[PDB]
Amino acid sequence: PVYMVYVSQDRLTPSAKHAVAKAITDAHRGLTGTQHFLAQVNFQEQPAGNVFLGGVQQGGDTIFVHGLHREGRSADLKGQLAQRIVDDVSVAAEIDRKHIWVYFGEMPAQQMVEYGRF
Amino acid sequence: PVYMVYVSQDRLTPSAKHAVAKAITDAHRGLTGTQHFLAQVNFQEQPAGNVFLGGVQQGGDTIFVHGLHREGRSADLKGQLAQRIVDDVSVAAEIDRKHIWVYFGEMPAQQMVEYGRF
Amino acid sequence: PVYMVYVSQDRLTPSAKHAVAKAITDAHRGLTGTQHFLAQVNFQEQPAGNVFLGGVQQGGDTIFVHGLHREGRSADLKGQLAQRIVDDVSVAAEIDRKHIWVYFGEMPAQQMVEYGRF
Repeated sequence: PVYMVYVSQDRLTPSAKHAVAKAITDAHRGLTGTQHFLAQVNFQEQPAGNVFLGGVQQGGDTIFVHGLHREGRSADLKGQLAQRIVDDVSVAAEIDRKHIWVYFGEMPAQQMVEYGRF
Repeated sequence: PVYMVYVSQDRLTPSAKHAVAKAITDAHRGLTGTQHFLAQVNFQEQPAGNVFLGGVQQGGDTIFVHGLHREGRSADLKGQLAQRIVDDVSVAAEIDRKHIWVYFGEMPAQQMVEYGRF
Repeated sequence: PVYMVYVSQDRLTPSAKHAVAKAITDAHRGLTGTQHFLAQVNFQEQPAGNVFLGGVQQGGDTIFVHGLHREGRSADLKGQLAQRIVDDVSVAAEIDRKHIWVYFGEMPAQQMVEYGRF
């Protein structure tokens, strides 16, 4: 899978980025059984002030995780995975989980290429 | 919902970013009935020259809005919402709406976490 | 369609960005029959060190192509298109295709606006 993680510049130090990537990657392996190296976490940083909630400009605390997954998992499993990402990123980023948004999009495996192969 | 708004650096001043966020957020509330604070607008800025149309490098005017929505709305309603975003962002960004692209992706509610809850 | 291309800053020169955009755009026209000017390629650059694979921080070689398409094409056609993007971006970016990931998401045409029209 690919987890696009949208954060404000300077909110996550390199150590914190590694910790957040580990939290997400461990949650995905542990709950779905997929191998480690298949989980990409891709941080997309923007300057603070680019996030609006209800039209109101925010500081730099929002973390939006957009997970791009293969179709075929149960709703219960996807909910457990989203909840684990919230809990574990809250620990890893030392952040109130009110700041964490997680959306999963799914795709047929036949239109997903990882490491240059299907 | 989350609206990822892809723009070129310097095309939108902070005032214009606030106006565009307000246009999108107001359109989403008004047409779907969802509450204000649930609408995130997340601006993703890149240097001018990173956008190609038909292989041709563009200036800094393209605005691509990628809305990430819960499934369950009618095609007519989604079309009205997309059209309103085009019209209202055209006003808010003082931009020819030939420059505005809007795509909506949808997801089951059970795999969407906002503010740390489902 | 819109192809969001996630790369590390400095991996692609402007010439290489043009070559990669041409590879993707030509593959989409040639295989699907859509017109040239309808294909947007939008490069999203981030500093090297923002990509993790299996929790391990990478250099600047990963290229993730997220294609946003209209629904309605066959699985075989989508697979041929993904494979062509891998091959042709490998040539255009002078890069081992082990570094190239390609995911396609699809949407009803009625919720896709390009150039300010449906």
